[PDB]
Amino acid sequence: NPESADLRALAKHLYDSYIKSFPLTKAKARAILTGTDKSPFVIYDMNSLMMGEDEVAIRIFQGCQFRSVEAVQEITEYAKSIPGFVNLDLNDQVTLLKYGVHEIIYTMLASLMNKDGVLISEGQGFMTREFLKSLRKPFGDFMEPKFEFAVKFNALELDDSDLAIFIAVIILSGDRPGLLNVKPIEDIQDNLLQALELQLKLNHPESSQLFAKLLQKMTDLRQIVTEHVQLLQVIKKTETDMSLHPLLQEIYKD
Ligand SMILES: *[C@@H](/C=C\C/C=C\CCCCC)CC(=O)CCCCC(=O)O
Repeated sequence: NPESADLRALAKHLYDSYIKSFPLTKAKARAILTGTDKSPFVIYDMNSLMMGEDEVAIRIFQGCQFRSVEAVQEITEYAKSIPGFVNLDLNDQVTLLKYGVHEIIYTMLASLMNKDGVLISEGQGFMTREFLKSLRKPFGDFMEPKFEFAVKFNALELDDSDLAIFIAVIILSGDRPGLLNVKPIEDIQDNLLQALELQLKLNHPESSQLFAKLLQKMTDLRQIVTEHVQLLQVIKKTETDMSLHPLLQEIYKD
Protein backbone atom coordinates (compact mmCIF):
# COMPACT_ATOMS: atom_id res chain seq x y z
CA ASN A 1 0.00 0.00 0.00
CA PRO A 2 1.21 3.56 -0.68
CA GLU A 3 0.40 4.24 2.97
CA SER A 4 2.25 1.34 4.52
CA ALA A 5 5.04 2.25 2.09
CA ASP A 6 5.37 5.70 3.67
CA LEU A 7 5.52 4.04 7.10
CA ARG A 8 8.37 1.72 6.08
CA ALA A 9 10.32 4.70 4.78
CA LEU A 10 9.94 6.37 8.19
CA ALA A 11 10.99 3.18 10.02
CA LYS A 12 14.07 2.88 7.78
CA HIS A 13 14.91 6.54 8.35
CA LEU A 14 14.65 6.21 12.12
CA TYR A 15 16.71 3.00 12.18
CA ASP A 16 19.41 4.71 10.12
CA SER A 17 19.64 7.73 12.49
CA TYR A 18 19.61 5.42 15.51
CA ILE A 19 22.69 3.55 14.28
CA LYS A 20 24.41 6.87 13.56
CA SER A 21 23.56 8.27 17.03
CA PHE A 22 24.21 5.38 19.43
CA PRO A 23 27.70 3.82 19.33
CA LEU A 24 26.70 0.72 21.33
CA THR A 25 23.72 -1.03 19.73
CA LYS A 26 21.81 -4.02 21.14
CA ALA A 27 23.09 -6.15 18.23
CA LYS A 28 26.65 -5.54 19.40
CA ALA A 29 25.70 -5.77 23.08
CA ARG A 30 24.23 -9.25 22.57
CA ALA A 31 27.20 -10.34 20.48
CA ILE A 32 29.50 -9.45 23.38
CA LEU A 33 27.19 -10.95 26.03
CA THR A 34 26.53 -14.32 24.40
CA GLY A 35 30.11 -14.95 23.32
CA THR A 36 36.89 -14.25 21.16
CA ASP A 37 37.80 -10.66 20.14
CA LYS A 38 34.90 -8.98 21.95
CA SER A 39 35.28 -10.59 25.39
CA PRO A 40 34.90 -8.21 28.38
CA PHE A 41 36.83 -8.16 31.66
CA VAL A 42 34.51 -9.11 34.54
CA ILE A 43 34.19 -7.04 37.73
CA TYR A 44 32.57 -9.07 40.50
CA ASP A 45 34.50 -7.83 43.54
CA MET A 46 37.11 -5.37 44.84
CA ASN A 47 40.32 -6.85 43.43
CA SER A 48 38.75 -7.39 40.01
CA LEU A 49 37.50 -3.80 40.21
CA MET A 50 41.00 -2.50 40.94
CA MET A 51 42.36 -4.75 38.18
CA GLY A 52 39.79 -3.40 35.72
CA GLU A 53 41.59 -0.06 35.73
CA ASP A 54 44.71 -1.84 34.46
CA GLU A 55 34.56 5.66 48.10
CA VAL A 56 34.12 2.59 45.93
CA ALA A 57 30.37 3.13 45.62
CA ILE A 58 30.88 6.85 44.99
CA ARG A 59 33.48 6.12 42.32
CA ILE A 60 31.05 3.82 40.53
CA PHE A 61 28.16 6.24 41.04
CA GLN A 62 29.89 9.19 39.38
CA GLY A 63 31.16 6.97 36.60
CA CYS A 64 27.58 6.03 35.91
CA GLN A 65 26.64 9.73 36.21
CA PHE A 66 29.13 10.67 33.49
CA ARG A 67 27.76 8.09 31.06
CA SER A 68 24.20 9.32 31.64
CA VAL A 69 25.30 12.79 30.61
CA GLU A 70 26.85 11.27 27.48
CA ALA A 71 23.70 9.27 26.77
CA VAL A 72 21.57 12.37 27.19
CA GLN A 73 23.77 13.89 24.48
CA GLU A 74 23.26 10.96 22.09
CA ILE A 75 19.48 10.92 22.66
CA THR A 76 19.32 14.65 21.94
CA GLU A 77 21.14 14.07 18.63
CA TYR A 78 18.73 11.28 17.75
CA ALA A 79 15.70 13.40 18.67
CA LYS A 80 16.56 16.05 16.05
CA SER A 81 16.37 13.33 13.39
CA ILE A 82 12.72 12.54 14.23
CA PRO A 83 10.72 14.23 11.43
CA GLY A 84 8.91 17.28 12.75
CA PHE A 85 10.73 17.38 16.08
CA VAL A 86 12.95 20.37 15.29
CA ASN A 87 10.00 22.32 13.85
CA LEU A 88 8.18 22.21 17.22
CA ASP A 89 8.18 25.12 19.69
CA LEU A 90 11.65 25.32 21.23
CA ASN A 91 10.25 25.21 24.75
CA ASP A 92 8.43 21.99 23.98
CA GLN A 93 11.57 20.43 22.45
CA VAL A 94 13.26 21.01 25.82
CA THR A 95 10.26 19.65 27.73
CA LEU A 96 10.03 16.49 25.62
CA LEU A 97 13.74 15.83 26.12
CA LYS A 98 13.60 16.60 29.85
CA TYR A 99 10.93 13.93 30.47
CA GLY A 100 12.03 11.47 27.84
CA VAL A 101 15.78 10.95 28.23
CA HIS A 102 15.63 8.83 31.37
CA GLU A 103 12.83 6.59 30.13
CA ILE A 104 14.95 6.09 27.00
CA ILE A 105 18.18 5.52 28.95
CA TYR A 106 16.63 2.67 30.95
CA THR A 107 15.11 1.20 27.75
CA MET A 108 18.49 1.16 26.00
CA LEU A 109 20.31 0.14 29.19
CA ALA A 110 18.28 -3.10 29.11
CA SER A 111 20.18 -3.88 25.90
CA LEU A 112 23.44 -4.01 27.88
CA MET A 113 22.07 -6.27 30.63
CA ASN A 114 21.20 -9.90 31.33
CA LYS A 115 20.10 -11.36 34.65
CA ASP A 116 23.68 -11.36 35.99
CA GLY A 117 25.17 -7.98 35.06
CA VAL A 118 25.88 -4.92 32.92
CA LEU A 119 28.22 -4.15 30.05
CA ILE A 120 30.28 -1.03 30.89
CA SER A 121 32.84 1.24 29.28
CA GLU A 122 31.32 0.55 25.86
CA GLY A 123 31.31 -3.24 26.16
CA GLN A 124 34.92 -3.62 27.30
CA GLY A 125 33.74 -4.51 30.77
CA PHE A 126 30.95 -6.36 32.55
CA MET A 127 29.99 -5.43 36.09
CA THR A 128 28.24 -8.12 38.08
CA ARG A 129 24.76 -7.54 39.45
CA GLU A 130 25.85 -9.17 42.71
CA PHE A 131 28.76 -6.74 43.14
CA LEU A 132 26.59 -3.71 42.36
CA LYS A 133 24.19 -4.95 45.03
CA SER A 134 26.93 -5.32 47.66
CA LEU A 135 27.76 -1.62 47.60
CA ARG A 136 27.39 0.64 50.65
CA LYS A 137 23.90 1.94 51.44
CA PRO A 138 22.07 3.49 49.69
CA PHE A 139 24.17 2.80 46.57
CA GLY A 140 23.64 -0.96 46.80
CA ASP A 141 20.00 -0.35 45.90
CA PHE A 142 20.50 1.78 42.77
CA MET A 143 20.63 -0.87 40.04
CA GLU A 144 18.35 -3.69 41.22
CA PRO A 145 15.19 -1.98 39.88
CA LYS A 146 16.84 -1.52 36.46
CA PHE A 147 17.82 -5.20 36.26
CA GLU A 148 14.31 -6.33 37.21
CA PHE A 149 12.89 -4.28 34.35
CA ALA A 150 15.54 -5.44 31.87
CA VAL A 151 14.92 -9.16 32.52
CA LYS A 152 11.24 -8.71 31.64
CA PHE A 153 11.75 -6.16 28.88
CA ASN A 154 14.45 -8.30 27.27
CA ALA A 155 11.89 -11.11 27.13
CA LEU A 156 10.17 -9.23 24.30
CA GLU A 157 13.18 -9.93 22.05
CA LEU A 158 13.18 -6.55 20.34
CA ASP A 159 16.04 -5.68 18.01
CA ASP A 160 17.53 -2.24 17.21
CA SER A 161 15.22 -1.52 14.30
CA ASP A 162 12.26 -2.00 16.67
CA LEU A 163 13.78 0.10 19.47
CA ALA A 164 14.54 2.97 17.12
CA ILE A 165 10.83 3.63 16.53
CA PHE A 166 9.91 2.85 20.13
CA ILE A 167 12.23 5.47 21.61
CA ALA A 168 10.92 7.96 19.02
CA VAL A 169 7.40 7.24 20.33
CA ILE A 170 8.62 7.79 23.92
CA ILE A 171 10.10 11.21 23.12
CA LEU A 172 6.97 12.47 21.39
CA SER A 173 4.50 12.03 24.26
CA GLY A 174 1.81 14.69 24.17
CA ASP A 175 1.06 14.02 27.83
CA ARG A 176 4.24 15.60 29.23
CA PRO A 177 3.85 18.32 31.92
CA GLY A 178 3.96 21.91 30.67
CA LEU A 179 3.57 21.25 26.95
CA LEU A 180 2.46 24.36 25.10
CA ASN A 181 1.21 22.81 21.84
CA VAL A 182 0.10 19.20 22.33
CA LYS A 183 -1.54 18.80 18.90
CA PRO A 184 1.58 18.93 16.66
CA ILE A 185 3.26 16.44 19.01
CA GLU A 186 0.39 13.93 18.98
CA ASP A 187 0.12 14.11 15.19
CA ILE A 188 3.78 13.12 15.05
CA GLN A 189 3.50 10.40 17.71
CA ASP A 190 0.41 9.08 15.93
CA ASN A 191 2.54 8.65 12.81
CA LEU A 192 5.29 6.98 14.83
CA LEU A 193 2.82 4.59 16.52
CA GLN A 194 1.53 3.70 13.07
CA ALA A 195 5.12 2.97 12.00
CA LEU A 196 5.90 0.93 15.15
CA GLU A 197 2.74 -1.17 14.74
CA LEU A 198 3.62 -2.13 11.16
CA GLN A 199 7.28 -2.77 12.11
CA LEU A 200 6.29 -5.14 14.92
CA LYS A 201 3.75 -6.87 12.65
CA LEU A 202 6.32 -7.50 9.92
CA ASN A 203 9.39 -8.16 12.06
CA HIS A 204 7.56 -10.41 14.57
CA PRO A 205 4.64 -12.01 12.67
CA GLU A 206 4.37 -14.81 15.26
CA SER A 207 4.39 -12.54 18.32
CA SER A 208 0.74 -11.85 19.17
CA GLN A 209 -0.02 -8.36 20.54
CA LEU A 210 3.66 -7.45 20.89
CA PHE A 211 2.63 -3.89 20.08
CA ALA A 212 0.27 -3.68 23.07
CA LYS A 213 2.76 -5.55 25.25
CA LEU A 214 5.50 -3.07 24.34
CA LEU A 215 3.26 -0.07 25.08
CA GLN A 216 2.41 -1.43 28.53
CA LYS A 217 6.15 -1.46 29.27
CA MET A 218 6.03 2.34 29.14
CA THR A 219 4.38 1.96 32.55
CA ASP A 220 7.37 0.17 34.06
CA LEU A 221 9.79 2.85 32.84
CA ARG A 222 7.88 5.67 34.50
CA GLN A 223 8.07 3.79 37.81
CA ILE A 224 11.80 3.14 37.74
CA VAL A 225 12.51 6.82 37.04
CA THR A 226 10.23 7.98 39.88
CA GLU A 227 11.89 5.40 42.12
CA HIS A 228 15.31 6.64 40.96
CA VAL A 229 14.73 10.31 41.77
CA GLN A 230 13.67 9.34 45.29
CA LEU A 231 17.02 7.61 45.75
CA LEU A 232 18.83 10.74 44.59
CA GLN A 233 17.15 12.77 47.34
CA VAL A 234 18.64 10.35 49.86
CA ILE A 235 22.13 10.66 48.37
CA LYS A 236 22.04 14.46 48.44
CA LYS A 237 21.49 14.33 52.21
CA THR A 238 23.85 11.51 53.21
CA GLU A 239 26.62 12.46 50.76
CA THR A 240 26.79 16.26 50.97
CA ASP A 241 30.35 15.96 49.68
CA MET A 242 29.44 14.01 46.54
CA SER A 243 29.09 16.07 43.36
CA LEU A 244 26.12 15.85 40.97
CA HIS A 245 26.33 16.90 37.30
CA PRO A 246 24.37 20.12 36.43
CA LEU A 247 22.68 18.72 33.31
CA LEU A 248 21.27 15.87 35.41
CA GLN A 249 20.08 18.23 38.13
CA GLU A 250 18.31 20.39 35.54
CA ILE A 251 16.40 17.36 34.28
CA TYR A 252 15.34 16.26 37.78
CA LYS A 253 13.56 19.49 38.81
CA ASP A 254 10.35 17.72 37.76
C1 LIG B 1 24.59 3.65 35.42
C2 LIG B 1 25.54 2.51 35.70
C3 LIG B 1 26.38 2.09 34.76
C4 LIG B 1 26.39 2.75 33.41
C5 LIG B 1 26.49 1.70 32.33
C6 LIG B 1 27.68 1.38 31.83
C7 LIG B 1 28.92 2.06 32.33
C8 LIG B 1 29.85 2.37 31.16
C9 LIG B 1 30.90 3.40 31.55
C10 LIG B 1 32.22 2.73 31.91
C11 LIG B 1 32.41 2.69 33.41
C12 LIG B 1 23.17 3.21 35.74
C13 LIG B 1 22.21 4.34 35.42
O1 LIG B 1 21.98 4.63 34.26
C14 LIG B 1 21.54 5.10 36.54
C15 LIG B 1 20.59 6.13 35.96
C16 LIG B 1 21.36 7.23 35.23
C17 LIG B 1 22.06 8.16 36.22
C18 LIG B 1 21.21 9.39 36.44
O2 LIG B 1 20.71 9.95 35.45
O3 LIG B 1 21.04 9.79 37.61
